[PDB]
Amino acid sequence: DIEKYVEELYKVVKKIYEKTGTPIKFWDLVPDVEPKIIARTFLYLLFLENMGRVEIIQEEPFGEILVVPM
Amino acid sequence: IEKYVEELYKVVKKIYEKTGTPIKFWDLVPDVEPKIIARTFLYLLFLENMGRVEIIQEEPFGEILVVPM
Amino acid sequence: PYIEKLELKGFKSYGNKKVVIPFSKGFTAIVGANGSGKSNIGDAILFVLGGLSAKAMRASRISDLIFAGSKNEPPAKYAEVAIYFNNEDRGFPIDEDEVVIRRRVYPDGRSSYWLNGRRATRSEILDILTAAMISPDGYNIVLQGDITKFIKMSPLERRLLIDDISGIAKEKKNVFMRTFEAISRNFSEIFAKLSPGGSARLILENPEDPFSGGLEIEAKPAGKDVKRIEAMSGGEKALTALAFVFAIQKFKPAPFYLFDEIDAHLDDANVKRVADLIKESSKESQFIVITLRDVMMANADKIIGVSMRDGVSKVVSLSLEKAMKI
Amino acid sequence: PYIEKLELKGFKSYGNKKVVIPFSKGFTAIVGANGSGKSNIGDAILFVLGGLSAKAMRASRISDLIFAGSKNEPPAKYAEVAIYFNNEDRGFPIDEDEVVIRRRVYPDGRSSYWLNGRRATRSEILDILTAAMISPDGYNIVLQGDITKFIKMSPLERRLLIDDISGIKEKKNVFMRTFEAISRNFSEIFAKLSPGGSARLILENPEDPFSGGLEIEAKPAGKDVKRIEAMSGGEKALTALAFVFAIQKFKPAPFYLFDEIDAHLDDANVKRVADLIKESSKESQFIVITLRDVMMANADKIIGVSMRDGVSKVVSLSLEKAM
Repeated sequence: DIEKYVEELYKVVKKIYEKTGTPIKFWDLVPDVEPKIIARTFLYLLFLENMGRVEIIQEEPFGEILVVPM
Repeated sequence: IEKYVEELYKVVKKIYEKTGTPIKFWDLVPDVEPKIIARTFLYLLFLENMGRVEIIQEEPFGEILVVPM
Repeated sequence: PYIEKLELKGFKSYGNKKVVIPFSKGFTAIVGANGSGKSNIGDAILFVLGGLSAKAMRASRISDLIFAGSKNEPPAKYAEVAIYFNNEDRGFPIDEDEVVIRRRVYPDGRSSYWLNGRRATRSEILDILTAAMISPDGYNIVLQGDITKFIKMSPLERRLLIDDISGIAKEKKNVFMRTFEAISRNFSEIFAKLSPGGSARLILENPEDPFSGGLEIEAKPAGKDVKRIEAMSGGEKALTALAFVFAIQKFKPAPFYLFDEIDAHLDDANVKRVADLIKESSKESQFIVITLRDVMMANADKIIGVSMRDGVSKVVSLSLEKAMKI
Repeated sequence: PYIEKLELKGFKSYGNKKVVIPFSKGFTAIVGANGSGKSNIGDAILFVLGGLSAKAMRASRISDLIFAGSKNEPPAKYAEVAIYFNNEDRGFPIDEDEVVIRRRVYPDGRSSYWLNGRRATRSEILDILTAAMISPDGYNIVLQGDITKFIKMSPLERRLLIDDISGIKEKKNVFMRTFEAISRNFSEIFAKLSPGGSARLILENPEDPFSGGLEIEAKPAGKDVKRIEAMSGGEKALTALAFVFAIQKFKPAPFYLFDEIDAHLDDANVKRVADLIKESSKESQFIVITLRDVMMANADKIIGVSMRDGVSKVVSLSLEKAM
């Protein structure tokens, strides 16, 4: 379900951060390169931010998107 | 996301191109999971609406059969 | 009691040949493409229970509910709907396991009712229904667009709803408060579950003399700061209305709930949360839910597939329960 | 003209820090969870373009639009929205490649406006807007519930809408001219939105148009008519959308704002509607708030809305540059 895809994506963010100690690039978070997949990943991150699970960082409009787990 | 509906009509016009008889719903749902068995069902309903197929069921909750057109 | 099945003949978009629609004792999702006739199934239920408003069923006159013909069919001579209730729990003051109610409307606008085969008056039908906690005007029936009613309605109309759930209505104040406090807790509990991080509650305008005042809703989606339910967005309003409905059913489960796309404005996460709330509740009440959302139908015990074939609605019943065993 | 961006400060749920919301020249989908602040972006646009009805912007009174503070932020001192219009097509009677309108309201309800830096009056802003043919509340703005309106709308109200779009002896000829066009657009667009079906616009008094209303005759999936009042939510939505698009195909408005107009559409219809929005994106700008995967996956750019302790924020993504 959707309740799962979000929890998995969160674990993926946590795991990477637990090793790099630096904000994750949105790109390295999107599996396949297709509008449908990109947007779904984007959407889930938005959901995780609402949940106070992650923090999304962007310096300028349409600029690079970075993610940091809470 | 209407390709999934079109590819479903394919396997229906194929299992019928041979068998020449009404396709059992069971033989159309890939993974034995609630979410998938429900989508397969929805897509067939969509097909019937378009005029692609025709769903057959003799009694409530009975056996479902699909005949293309 | 619960609905075992519906039988439609010459009713709206369902043509002339009798159509049988089976329902799970629990959670049933009614799905299909737009314009298939899913909503009309809700109208059929409203119709058999004595609904008088043609407008509510999307018709100019009650007579317009009669199938008017299609590509391959002539107009019906009348519309008839039969509803079969399982009465094993004796919710109906009739010593039978099956209670059948049937209504038929003619072109002249007259209706004939039948109670287990014996002709009955609409009044006789309404009374028998009242006895079983069922009504065409019940809060348990939520047609498309009604969702917000449990928001836009007046605090007085709201309290009146609770008056109904409490009892015949002194010593009454005691019964009311008892009912009010439980539902209020259910409301807060459920709203929190639906809107994680938030809270909400029911408030009487006059605690000492409840009956001289109304019943208000105080929501805090954010959790700390209050928010007028009218400042909310579509999804928030839907969640608030739904939490209220479920708050009542958790206290006094109604025989069945009819929802028509109450998930139109909910996001996927909330559709899931509401679907879970429905599954858990369908253990004490029957739930018939029309939906266009995949997450919602996927959580159903049984599914009613509605499709249109030549301008005539058709149905296919699938039981995920007895389908997995294959 | 077309909206390049919006900047919010102390406006509703967006807190104090300036929030920059950019828009695609074409199709932008505004997404995010329930209660995130998505619809508030639509209210922001109603606000800058002169909106006067508190209720229309989901507020008890105008001052209610001022962010009231949160866990980490204090009550804003005022609510402000600035909208940036690309004016390369010179739609505005201003010889500048960028027109900027800004409105601010204080706790006492007093609003102040500015046009390209110089302060203007509300009337002046409306005149400049009508001049660019931008309606703050025209048929081009479809908020939640506006579809149940294009449906409940009386035949006279509906024809009056066309009178307006036509531009007011020989006036009948002008009206008929634009009506014949929009009517044709409606039939073509509806057929596409409802395969196997058709629909058309009909004048009650075709010989003397202004004496009657403008009705809709729909044959959804078949050749059998059906009062629009008798359709279900889904078909009503499509029908309203076909009408809206039939108008835009004839006279493209600078921009269209849609707030969950797909709430009652099945997935195949979300797809058809989405494709119609893209194709229309070539002549007008489309800002669409949606909760549907299908609608979102089809947009050029996406504006993601999320909260943070009662405070909204956005993140902009370009599906093109994401490839």
